[PDB]
Amino acid sequence: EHLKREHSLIKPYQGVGSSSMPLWDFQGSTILTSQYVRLTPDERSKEGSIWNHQPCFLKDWEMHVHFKVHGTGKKNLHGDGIALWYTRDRLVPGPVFGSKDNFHGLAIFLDTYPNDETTERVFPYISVMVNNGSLSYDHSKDGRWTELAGCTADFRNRDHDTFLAVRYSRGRLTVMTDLEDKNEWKNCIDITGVRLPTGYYFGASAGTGDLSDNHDIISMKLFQLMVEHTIDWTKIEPSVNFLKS
Ligand SMILES: [Ca+2]
Ligand SMILES: [Cl-]
Ligand SMILES: [Cl-]
Ligand SMILES: [Cl-]
Ligand SMILES: [Cl-]
Ligand SMILES: [Cl-]
Ligand SMILES: [Cl-]
Repeated sequence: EHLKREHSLIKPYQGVGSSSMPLWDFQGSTILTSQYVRLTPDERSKEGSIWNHQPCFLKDWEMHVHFKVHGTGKKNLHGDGIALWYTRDRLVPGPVFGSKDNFHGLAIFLDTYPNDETTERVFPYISVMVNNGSLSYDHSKDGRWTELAGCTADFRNRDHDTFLAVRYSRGRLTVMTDLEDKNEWKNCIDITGVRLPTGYYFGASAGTGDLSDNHDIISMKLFQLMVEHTIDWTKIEPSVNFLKS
């Protein structure tokens, strides 16, 4: 296998009911059960996260997340969503799906609720953001101003398992979904020129406001990609290069 166990969360969770080294720190509203990590309960005004206990120095990787978002809210009344992170800092709660704003690195947002009254998107909506510390995620507008790419995605209250994959290698960032019980990865996002350093932390977070949902992480499995390279990679500033019009 090219599984990197130390950057993964897999049942039975390491160090849970044992003297073993835990591989994750659990923060905020997060609660830990034998069959899932629940970042937030279906309760209002919650912020919870899980952060890999050590930084990841892989240059080429692919993270598979088995998650579940589910709740009893009537009509459209649920929120806020989950964020997956590969960032400089860790463990700090905030308004960005339970984690700090003005972050450094990569976010993948699984946004369940249209905060934006004049949105032109259909929700839930998965998108990516790359940040150098300067940008704020505008939650009130579902991050309209800072979205690199995204896709609509039906992932709440499904009768079968839902998964997400995030692959990063040689500047190419690909997000794929498996939401329709097809045992297939469907493309959501595929962009190039994404610059990220090594030495950042994997984490996941969720938040709730006046609207809520259960936001569960079942597993996160990080794979090392065997990719050739021919620079101090820890000093790369998070950024994106853009093909000219
Ligand atoms: Ca939203
Ligand atoms: Cl684990
Ligand atoms: Cl509540
Ligand atoms: Cl924004
Ligand atoms: Cl929905
Ligand atoms: Cl379904
Ligand atoms: Cl899908």
